[PDB]
Amino acid sequence: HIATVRGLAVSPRHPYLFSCGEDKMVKCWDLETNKVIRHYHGHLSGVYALKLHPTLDVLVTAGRDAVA
Amino acid sequence: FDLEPSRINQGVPVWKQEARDERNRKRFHGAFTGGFSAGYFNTVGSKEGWQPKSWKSSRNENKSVHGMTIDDIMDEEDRADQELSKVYTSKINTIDTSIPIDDPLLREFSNRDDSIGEKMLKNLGWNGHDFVISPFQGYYDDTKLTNQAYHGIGYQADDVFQLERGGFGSGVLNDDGIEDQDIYDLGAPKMRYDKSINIT
Amino acid sequence: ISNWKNPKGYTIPLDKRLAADGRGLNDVEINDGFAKFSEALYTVERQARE
Amino acid sequence: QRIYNPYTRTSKLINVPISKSSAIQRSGRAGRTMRGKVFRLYTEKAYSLMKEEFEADILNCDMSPLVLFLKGLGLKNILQFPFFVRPPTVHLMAALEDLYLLGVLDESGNLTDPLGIQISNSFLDANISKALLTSNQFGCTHEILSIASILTAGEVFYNPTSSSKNDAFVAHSSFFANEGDIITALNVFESFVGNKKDLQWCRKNYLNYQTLRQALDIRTHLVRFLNKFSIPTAQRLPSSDCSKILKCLLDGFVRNVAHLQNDGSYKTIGGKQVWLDSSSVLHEKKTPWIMYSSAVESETQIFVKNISKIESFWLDKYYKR
Amino acid sequence: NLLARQFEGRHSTGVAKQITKQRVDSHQDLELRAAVMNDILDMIPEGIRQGKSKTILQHLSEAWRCWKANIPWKVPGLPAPIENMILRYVKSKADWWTSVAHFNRERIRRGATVDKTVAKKNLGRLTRLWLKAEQERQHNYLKDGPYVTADEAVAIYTTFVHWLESRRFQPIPFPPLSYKHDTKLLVLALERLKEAYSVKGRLNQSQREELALVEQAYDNPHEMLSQIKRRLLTMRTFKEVGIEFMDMYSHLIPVYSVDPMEKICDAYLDQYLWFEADRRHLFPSWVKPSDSEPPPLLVYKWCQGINNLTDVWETSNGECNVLMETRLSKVFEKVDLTLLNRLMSLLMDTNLASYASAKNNVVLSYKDMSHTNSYGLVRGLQFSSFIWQFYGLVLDLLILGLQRATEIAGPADAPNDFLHFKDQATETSHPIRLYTRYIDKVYIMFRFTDEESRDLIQRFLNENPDPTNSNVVNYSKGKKNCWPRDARMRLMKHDVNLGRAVFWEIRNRLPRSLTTLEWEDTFPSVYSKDNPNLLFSMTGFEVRILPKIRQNEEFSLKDGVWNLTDNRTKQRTAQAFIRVTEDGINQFGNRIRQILMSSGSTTFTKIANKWNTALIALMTYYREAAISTPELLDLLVKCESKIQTRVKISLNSKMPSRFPPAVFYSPKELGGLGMLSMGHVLIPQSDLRWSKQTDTGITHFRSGMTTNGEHLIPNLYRYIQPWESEFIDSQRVWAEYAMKRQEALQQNRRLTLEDLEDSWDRGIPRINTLFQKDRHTLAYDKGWRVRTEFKQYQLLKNNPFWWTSQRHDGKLWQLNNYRVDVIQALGGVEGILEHTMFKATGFPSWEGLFWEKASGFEESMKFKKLTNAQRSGLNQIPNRRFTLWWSPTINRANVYVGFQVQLDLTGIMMHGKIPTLKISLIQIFRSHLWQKIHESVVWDLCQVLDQELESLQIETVQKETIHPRKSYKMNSSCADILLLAAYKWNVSRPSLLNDNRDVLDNTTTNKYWIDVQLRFGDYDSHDIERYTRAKFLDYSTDAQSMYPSPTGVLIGIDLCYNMHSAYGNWIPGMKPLIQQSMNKIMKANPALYVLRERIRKGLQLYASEPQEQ
Amino acid sequence: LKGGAWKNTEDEILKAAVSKYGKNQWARISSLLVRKTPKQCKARWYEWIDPSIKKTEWSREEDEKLLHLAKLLPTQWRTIAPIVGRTATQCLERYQKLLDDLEAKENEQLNDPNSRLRFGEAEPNLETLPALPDAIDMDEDEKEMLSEARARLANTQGKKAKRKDREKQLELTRRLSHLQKRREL
RNA sequence: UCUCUCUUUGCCGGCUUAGAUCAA
RNA sequence: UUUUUAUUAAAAAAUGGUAUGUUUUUUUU
Repeated sequence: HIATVRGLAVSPRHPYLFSCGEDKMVKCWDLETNKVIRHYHGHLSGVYALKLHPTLDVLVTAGRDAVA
Repeated sequence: FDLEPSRINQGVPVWKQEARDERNRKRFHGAFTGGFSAGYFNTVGSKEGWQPKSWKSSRNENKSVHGMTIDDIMDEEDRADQELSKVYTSKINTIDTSIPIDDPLLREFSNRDDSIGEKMLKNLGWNGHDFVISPFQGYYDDTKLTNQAYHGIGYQADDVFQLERGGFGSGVLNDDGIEDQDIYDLGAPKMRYDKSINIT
Repeated sequence: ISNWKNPKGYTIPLDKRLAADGRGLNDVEINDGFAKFSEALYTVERQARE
Repeated sequence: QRIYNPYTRTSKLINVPISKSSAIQRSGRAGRTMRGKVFRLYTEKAYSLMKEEFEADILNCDMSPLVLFLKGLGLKNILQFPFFVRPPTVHLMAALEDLYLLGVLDESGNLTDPLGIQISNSFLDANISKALLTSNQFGCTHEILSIASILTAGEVFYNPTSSSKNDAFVAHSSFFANEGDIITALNVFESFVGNKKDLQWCRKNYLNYQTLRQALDIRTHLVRFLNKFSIPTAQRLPSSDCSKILKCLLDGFVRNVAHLQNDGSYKTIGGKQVWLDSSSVLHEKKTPWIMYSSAVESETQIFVKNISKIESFWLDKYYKR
Repeated sequence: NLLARQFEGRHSTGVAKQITKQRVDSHQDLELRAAVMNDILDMIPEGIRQGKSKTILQHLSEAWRCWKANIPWKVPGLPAPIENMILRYVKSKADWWTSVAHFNRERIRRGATVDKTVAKKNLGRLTRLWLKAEQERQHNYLKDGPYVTADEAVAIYTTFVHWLESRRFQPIPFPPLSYKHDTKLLVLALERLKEAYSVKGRLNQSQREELALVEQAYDNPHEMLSQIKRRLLTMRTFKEVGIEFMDMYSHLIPVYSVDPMEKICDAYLDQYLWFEADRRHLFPSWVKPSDSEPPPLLVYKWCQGINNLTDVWETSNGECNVLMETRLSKVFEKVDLTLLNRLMSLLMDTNLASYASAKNNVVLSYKDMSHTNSYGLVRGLQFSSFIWQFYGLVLDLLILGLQRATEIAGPADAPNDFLHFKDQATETSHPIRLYTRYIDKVYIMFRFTDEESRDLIQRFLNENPDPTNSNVVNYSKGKKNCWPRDARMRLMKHDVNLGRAVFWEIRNRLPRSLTTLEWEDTFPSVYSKDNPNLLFSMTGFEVRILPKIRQNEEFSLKDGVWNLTDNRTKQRTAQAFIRVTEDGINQFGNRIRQILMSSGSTTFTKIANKWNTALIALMTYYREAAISTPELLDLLVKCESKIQTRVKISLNSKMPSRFPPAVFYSPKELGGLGMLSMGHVLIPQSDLRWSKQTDTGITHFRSGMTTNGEHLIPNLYRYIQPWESEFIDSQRVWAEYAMKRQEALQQNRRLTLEDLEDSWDRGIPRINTLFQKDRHTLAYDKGWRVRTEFKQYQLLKNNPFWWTSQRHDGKLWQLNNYRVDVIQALGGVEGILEHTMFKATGFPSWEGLFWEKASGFEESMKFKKLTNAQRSGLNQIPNRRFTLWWSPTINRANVYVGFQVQLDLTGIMMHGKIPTLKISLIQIFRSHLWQKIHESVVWDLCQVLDQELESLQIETVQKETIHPRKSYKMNSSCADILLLAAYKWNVSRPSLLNDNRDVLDNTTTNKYWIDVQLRFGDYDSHDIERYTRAKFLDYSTDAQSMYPSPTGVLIGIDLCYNMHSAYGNWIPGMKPLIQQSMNKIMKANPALYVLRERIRKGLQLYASEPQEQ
Repeated sequence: LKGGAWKNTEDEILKAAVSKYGKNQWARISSLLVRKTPKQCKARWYEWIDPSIKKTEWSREEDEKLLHLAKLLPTQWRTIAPIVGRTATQCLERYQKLLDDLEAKENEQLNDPNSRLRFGEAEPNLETLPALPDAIDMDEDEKEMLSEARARLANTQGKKAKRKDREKQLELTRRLSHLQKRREL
């Protein structure tokens, strides 16, 4: 991460660990290899929260751009 | 050509003089003048162009086809430096100038550079035998003594306080230092070295 | 009021500029060991010289 | 004081301990009205060593005018003249070789043609008089006459030390000649009489009127001098080509030529390294060939005055004949 | 994507932009500001006039700036919650700042970065951090009192007084008004101040003031002496001292800038004190450096002095030798100024002592930061060298004790030698055999018996019990890993305990208030029956002494192995294996690194001079040590390669074909860079399995820098005499000089030169220094080596030769055969000039020519203020001259890759881009030169035909009006001058202008034409004979041909090498006419002439010294 | 050349420049004074000018504090000064005055300044001296520098903000000309 | 209740190596 | 005791050096 990390979430159905930070990018860490595999890009500013949907394969992030 | 407005310089000597302006603009031009562009616009050609003149030779029509001359192919810088680079002849100035003769030893061995002036002295009937000198020459010695250094008349001064390969350049703005001297040194053979030393 | 910059002119009187520092809060006192140190040094100097 | 160097044709202002006579005069200057005391900043032992009396200016000036005088009187051998103190022979020989290369003296050392005697009749130096006397062949004596009058009278421009320096520069800014100070001086002299001799105009343009009047008297007397030889003095060049005026000058300043070096200095024809004075207009123009009149030498740089540009082929054609 | 952007638009709105290491700070600022606004909006209750965010942000920024400058930032009216929140966020930002500083400094030290900006930024951050720590330390010193207690101070003063009275020391007096040597000390001080500056125009205000004051002192000295004495007697408060750090990329050197007049006074006091102390024998011969030897001779003197101890290598009865190297950890920082003043009053006058003590209590200021120095010692003062040298003589008496110090130093009237004793009774009566303090490093040699060692170990273990045998885990902190094991120290339990015990005892000998010894800086090496090699590191050298007794092995007596003789038996007893410390290798690497990134590295000549100076400063200090170290060989290869790569990159092409070694290594006077070479050598290799455990023979060689072709670039080390040979020759020469001086004194003669011509420049103090013009002033310049070494804390420029002074030691290296040897290696002058544009200049012979360093136009603008682009161009001009000089080799045909593009309106073929060469070639042809030359050559050709207008083929002769674009087009060529015959002739195969045994009766031809085309040859292909032959066989044989006649004549002109030739069918009369006419043409054309002079002016290559001269 | 004696006008311009600029822009302040350098301006501000300096007569409590400190830390005036409350030069001069006064009172009833007597008097440090009183016509270059300083202190508005307002004025003039042309048509 | 005046009157560009430098 | 073999590279764009901003009407009644 380039800047402060502001949100983590360990998926209970995948061996993943999603993280977000004030550096505007959301990362998907593969916990089987401890390496970043996915990048989620659209965010105009820092990201302050990260949550994972309990059932679907979808995640929600909300940040300073007044948009979730 | 109006020599441009001359009031821009005023006083303000070298280290505050803005920059040279070719066309009242701050910009250099020419490869060896500091500009990042040379020629017309980084190119050999010119604004108008250039064409050879018509040729016809029939042992009477080539007579109108004359030869080629120096000026017809040069430009303003080239002519300027052609005028700058013309230095020759001289002759007469060198024969009657410099140091003709002086002191008895030089009269014997050194050729009298006066030359025609020796005949002129024949006109004056010099007949000096022993030459005659004037106290101005003692003042001419003052040309090789001092100009004083703001000291008093009786001031004896001190002896410890008086003091007096090539290639491309490192850059005129890049200065000098311990770095820029000749690593290969063989100068100062003996003039800086004594020939003997007192032992006692 | 900053000791470094102000984009506009806004001249500030010396009383305000002086009052804006923590110089007073930082105390200025000297330890008591300096006295004993200096007296011992002076005494030994005198004794050694004599 | 001033000392002239014949080997280099320069003059330098050097410091010299005063003579004994000067010390007595300085001591006695105080005490005119009441009793006074002098404090000479040295010891009597220092006084014991200085030379008693300062040498004469006949032994400390240019003797080229002197040789003309004796040759005009008819003295073949200069040694026959009763000098109070014998002048240095090498200086006399420098003057004689200068006069010979100038043409006023022949191979035998006698005055050459009407040129030599006519030069002898002139009050000015032989170098400056040559241009006037040869101007008759070209019918342009007038501008050379003005040049000579300006040169002998002195500096015709005034340089204030206050903020008026910019005002003086702008006042001269109308009369900056591309060809040097000499033609600048010619333009100033021509327009000076064209402004009704207005003293307020001279003040406004920072021009020394006194020098110009003295030049007027000099030129009038030189007009009488030329008329002594029945030379008309109504000759003017109707064309703008100052080239033949420059031919006459180059005939008058044959020795005083120099060309620019890469280092910013100039090589005199005699192989001397000189620097241009800051006063002259052509301070940084980098003129390829230059011609001067007077040289003043400082402890490090030899400075030239009366700067005027020239072209090489004039010099080549003049030297070849 | 391109077509979509063409038919759609930018679609720039709504796109994000990642943070890319340049926006990191400016985005971190946005996030912090937003967070502070959020907290502000929260902690303010309802209805409290929320319009206060901007002012609080201004307060936060001011707090951050105050923290950076170490200022309290205490604001009167600020409410408590706002103040607390601001403090919290400021602490967050400060921790981020410090973490980044730590990370970047570690990265810089490793060598991972080359940014100039990053290095400058990190230097600023570390300067601020260190100043904050130092200010806190001074505040704590005032708070917590003098750390040295009264008892310690009294004991130190008493022991120093007793030591001084034991030697009958006479205190230094105040310099009287009638002092004989005042002018000499003054002139020495003025010269050392002037050595800093030069004739350059980079002198700032302070430097200009210094130069003015120095000139005034030279012009009028006596009031300057009076002023100096007046300030010594009266002045006690001094101006502030600027402080800054000089980046070595592995540690930071603090540089103190002092006021000019105070610098003059300090320099005079320095000179006077050092001269007086040497006369009165204040320093007892173990303080180093000294004027006697350079550091390498000091290392040699310890090898010899260790070897000359009585029964030093014998270990039959369990005796042990411990050679403990150590550094007094933080000793400059702990110089109590009042105790220092009281101590200094013993040595000198009370006025001088007061001046020197009050000079150290100054105000140090870096930018907006500032603090008063009241505890430490400021090393930037001129006399700080003397001040440290006697405070460290005090520590010597603490470590040694008065009795052992008296035994070692000897009587005051008859002092001992460096490492020699009066007799064996005193030498063997104490375990301490040798002692030497090198500024702040201490080297002690211990010689224990069995009982002494066992008692010391028992005492050490009584207080420091070792139940788990942990004394072996961390003994050598990787220090001696350079040596192959079986040559390191063997970690035997008894030897390890002995080394640690010695360190423990010596450390306990020193009070903690004024110094300490760190185990991480100390390595005590033990020699005993278990381990045979004594190991130590002095200055930059790593030394290993192996006595002949313990050798039991045969090795080649390398150049880097010193033979230690024994003065009792006059035979070699031990060998010292010398190599460069890892610190020295890192230091050289960092020096090259800072050469590469600096302001002056723009010009090729400057970087070549930088490299030469650094290489000389290395190879002349570590003469044969740098050879025995296999790491320096590869480092030298790597760093020389990157020095060349800088030049390659500045020309925008790093192809190895374009840059043969002649470009870099040919001497400066031939147009090359004049680079010295030391990395063109084979690096020895041995099996790595048995390399870390034994010294195995060299079985293989790995190549160093590669020279394309067969070139043997000479080595720099082969022209430097190794240190051991120089020392042996020095001893011999000084002994013979002493005998010759004695035999000249016994009679009434005067010792003269030409009596010493054999040993003229021999001896470490060169014999030349005896017959020197300035040898009477130098008899008063004393303590100069310490002063030269300490000069690193005063000037921001690194001194390469800090260990020697040419005035006192003489020129210790004479590198002049390198020029002639490298000219021969590159192929001689003709072989070197084959690569250049020398022939294009048309100069007849090379002997007279010379280069002009400056163009005058450069000189004019060297002071005028210029824009950055104009300064860039002024710096680029010499690079352009250099590229034009080496055009034939840089613009060569045999390249690996590169698009073949022709220069417009020109026949020059350019491979690659190389903008510098292109702009130079444009300038050389700034008008339509190429085509003008072609026309002026055909014109001069027609005129000579108008002369011989009556011959064969004179029936028709016409030169066509060619197409304008024929001169510079080599796809094909249209016609030129035409010849048709009135009769029929017999001709044979076209031939060159060289054969007289030519048959011309093979074929029957009638007509011919003559044409000329211009070529700008390169180094690889410039033989114009083959060029014209192939060109004629191609253009004539081509099916389409605008040449009327079936056969004809072709002539070629090589503009780069001004050669010429021809290939065509011949008729008698025609061939002799061209043979006679071409030569007259090629010295007379306006076109060729103007080309030659415009090239000459571009090169600044002038003719011989003025033909008038 | 550079330096001098800090005429009263220079001191006053220094005070005004510190008012307008701050204590961390000494080069910018020294641009106002042609005859002085940034080091000199900073030295004068921190040694004489700033209001924190107590130029009043010496109270008895601070005098005994000075005596005690000068005994404790021989020399070392830069550290004695903060504890005493005065500047280092003030403390040194006061101590010297006390010693000289004690010697003078000693002479009535009966330290070796002879060492200080053998040479000339102590040359006063330029930055610590009181400013020279100004003459009625204090030459004329000072008027020039005063005029430049007055223009400097109130200029404000940045440097290149003078382009936008001028451009707005020119646009207003050109639109007024266009409208006037339309109405005269 | 108008008019005038005064007074009380809580009140409404950022970052970095101070970015880096500086003699008529 | 006889013999060996080992071969990095490599050029283009923008920074970077002829800034930029301005600029012509068909209805009144």
